[PDB]
Amino acid sequence: VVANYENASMAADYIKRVSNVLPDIGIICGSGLGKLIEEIEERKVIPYINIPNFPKTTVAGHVGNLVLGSVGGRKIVAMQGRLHMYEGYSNQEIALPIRVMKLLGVRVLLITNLAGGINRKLKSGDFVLIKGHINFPGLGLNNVLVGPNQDEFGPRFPDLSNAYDRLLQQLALKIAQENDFQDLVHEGVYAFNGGPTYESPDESNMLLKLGCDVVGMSTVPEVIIACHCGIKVLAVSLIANNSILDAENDVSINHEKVLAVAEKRADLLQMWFKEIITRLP
Amino acid sequence: VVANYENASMAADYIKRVSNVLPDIGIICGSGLGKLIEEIEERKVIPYINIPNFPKTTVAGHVGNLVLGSVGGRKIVAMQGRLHMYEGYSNQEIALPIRVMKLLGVRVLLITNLAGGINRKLKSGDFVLIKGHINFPGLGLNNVLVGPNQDEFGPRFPDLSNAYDRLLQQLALKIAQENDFQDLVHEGVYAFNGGPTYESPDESNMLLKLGCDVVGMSTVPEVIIACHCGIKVLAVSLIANNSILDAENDVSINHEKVLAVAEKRADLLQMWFKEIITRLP
Amino acid sequence: VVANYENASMAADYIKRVSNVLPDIGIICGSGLGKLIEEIEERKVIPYINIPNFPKTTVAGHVGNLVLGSVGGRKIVAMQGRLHMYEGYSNQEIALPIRVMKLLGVRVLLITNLAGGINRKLKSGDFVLIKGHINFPGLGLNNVLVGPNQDEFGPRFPDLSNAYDRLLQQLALKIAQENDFQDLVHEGVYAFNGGPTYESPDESNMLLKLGCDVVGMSTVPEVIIACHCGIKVLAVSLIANNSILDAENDVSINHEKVLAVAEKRADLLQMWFKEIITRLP
Ligand SMILES: N#Cc1c(F)cccc1NCCc1ccccn1
Ligand SMILES: N#Cc1c(F)cccc1NCCc1ccccn1
Ligand SMILES: N#Cc1c(F)cccc1NCCc1ccccn1
Repeated sequence: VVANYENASMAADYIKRVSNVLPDIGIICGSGLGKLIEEIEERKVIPYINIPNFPKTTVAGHVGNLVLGSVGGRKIVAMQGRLHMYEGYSNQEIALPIRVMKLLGVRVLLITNLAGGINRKLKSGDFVLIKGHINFPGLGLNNVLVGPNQDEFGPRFPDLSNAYDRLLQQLALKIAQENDFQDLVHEGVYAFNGGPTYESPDESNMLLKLGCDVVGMSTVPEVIIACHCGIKVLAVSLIANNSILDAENDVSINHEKVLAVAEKRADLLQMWFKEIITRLP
Repeated sequence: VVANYENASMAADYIKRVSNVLPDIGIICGSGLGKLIEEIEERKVIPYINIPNFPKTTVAGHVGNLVLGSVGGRKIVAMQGRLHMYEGYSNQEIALPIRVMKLLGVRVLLITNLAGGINRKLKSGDFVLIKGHINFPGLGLNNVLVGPNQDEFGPRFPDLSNAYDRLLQQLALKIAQENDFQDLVHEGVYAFNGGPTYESPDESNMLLKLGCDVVGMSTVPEVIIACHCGIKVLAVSLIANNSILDAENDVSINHEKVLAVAEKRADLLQMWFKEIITRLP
Repeated sequence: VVANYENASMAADYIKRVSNVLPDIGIICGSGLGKLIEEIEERKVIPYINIPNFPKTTVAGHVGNLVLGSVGGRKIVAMQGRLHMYEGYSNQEIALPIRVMKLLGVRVLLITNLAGGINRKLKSGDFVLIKGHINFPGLGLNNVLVGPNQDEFGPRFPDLSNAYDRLLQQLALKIAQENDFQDLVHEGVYAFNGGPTYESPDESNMLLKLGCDVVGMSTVPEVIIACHCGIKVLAVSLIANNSILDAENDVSINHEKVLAVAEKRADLLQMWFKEIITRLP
């Protein structure tokens, strides 16, 4: 199924009938970082498998729902169970849910992820406001927009200079200052490692030379689809570890250690993003 | 359809019957840079859609013709409507038209493109003679030659050391000196960004570190197919902007600004390439 | 055919019945470096085409056998005719033979390849013990593990920090010292160029900046599948040429020159690896 205007419209039609919610904010949460979705008020849970033209996700399994409702007086739509390109989903399968968000009315997309730290200033448990990216799949002919252009959503050749909204970064930092956790909050450049292997120690060292501050396996495909169709983005990484220090000390990593860091910061991130949603212009 | 010997031959058979032209020069022109094709003498226009085994191009639409005739006393064949890998064409679809050129008799291929400037010496409106390249798709398992080798055209493992002919670069510079526009003409290394998004500001900064002078979304796939089968290449970029200056000043870009630069230099480029064709050994 | 548990088991069943050999060492040899396979004792030769669920290799042609038997008192299984991703094989086709090795009992995989030298200390005819890698296809969304995870073999997110066993590197160097050819043996970082074109002179210069010591078109896909499923690896490159010196002097390369270097070192490499096999703990 192509992520075109007709097919995105059929999915939006079904959602509108079932939920009665008209959202203007969308959220996509990282692994272990989705507790906010369980606190949406007057919520409606829609399994992907029920929605016309949504991508098939039964080979990977696990949760896959769209959740609509209210947070802080604001109408939102959330993806519960994010789609990652290392699972083998096509460009069209990744893009269709973001384009349905656009047709539903979404004007701002908030995204979190887990990432490895490259910059020597970053420690486990820190947050990084993403201000730009290095897209190795895009340079290498695996950009999420390779294929015919869907003209109703955006232009053939997008400019990504302003993909990460500066005012949303400033609001996020302001709220961290108000609650006295600004000492945890950095800004930086995100490198997209297609995955699913963690980057190797020699790859981490290369990324340090090339000006990257953090590395992860998500987020950039969704940012590009959002920017193409005029949706503003805030993206925040939670740092699991410092890859460069771990290479110097020959320390390993595994998904369990990553999820332990997510549990340690889950409740603070939930409170932060509730306030960002409440305060969005 | 595979870009093999049998299928390229069937296309060449059809073309030979309809045109009666035996070309020894091929040309592929960048966007907004194709006016020379409309001045080919005693010309024959063949829609791709009419030619056996040519790739299907109706999803993208717009012009798609092969044009044969004479320039400066020389027999040429032109692609009007270039095929780009960011549109989703396969390796086989890109390679088949170049291999038909080879079977028709082409010994020299001339190519222009629009590109972003990285080297601090480059300004909007400058020309760069391409002397080498950095092929991010090729390093990343999206090289145009991935697949079985077509032995009748070339070897399994090509050497690209001499893909950009030195004597053709010297002729191009000589003719610019004769007409007193050598102040516009540089040489440099071309980075292939698969596209279709312009490279991000942090990607431009990375490319400066890695020794790239210009960046674009075309040309390298065709150069590799030509080099594989023994066709000599001259490739020239027209610089739309300096990506590094625009990042320092937070200036945006869009396809309209690119095409305005092409219109500004179209007539000079047409005159330059007519003389290069006339003067080729 | 997916490289899953059921399909790998059917292939292992067939092999077990025909060979009666239970191997605990696997070997994959580079081009022109396979003479050891012809000296396996009490050997059994099984054409890939006869084995259930093995990948189809008739478009490329040439030899394709699994060979089982004894070396130095140890039970081994060899791939005669390696599968390379530049030929167009899928992730699933590359992974299935390594996963059959795992089900047969393989605990250690030994690999050789031919490679270009980047580090200024490397000369034609030198050996490099691989201690880490830079995987441009993996960064760029062409990692061999993209797709659903096969949980019976390994985890969704592997750590490659220890993919190249340190004790096996130390054994290999010890045996070179015993036979007084340690002056030929270096260690270094391997860059994976997807291929099939040799990397360009400007790509070689980029790789020098990024900390790479050698460059080649194989090995990293097999290493990742082995590490995922708990098989220890030793990988050794034979250096064909120094790419940086050849760029400074405008010297070309071709597959014939590569194979001449392999013939020059074939007999020494055969003797080295026989002793490594004999001495493995
Ligand atoms: N890519 C990525 C990534 C990620 F997506 C989430 C968390 C950490 C990541 N890299 C860590 C690299 C590393 C490898 C081995 C030991 C220590 N560190
Ligand atoms: N890739 C490519 C490219 C091209 F193919 C043609 C013309 C310009 C290109 N990059 C410009 C990068 C850039 C982004 C945002 C603002 C200014 N500059
Ligand atoms: N990639 C790779 C590679 C290889 F797989 C085996 C042997 C040599 C390799 N590069 C040599 C680069 C080069 C290009 C032109 C002239 C001299 N040198």
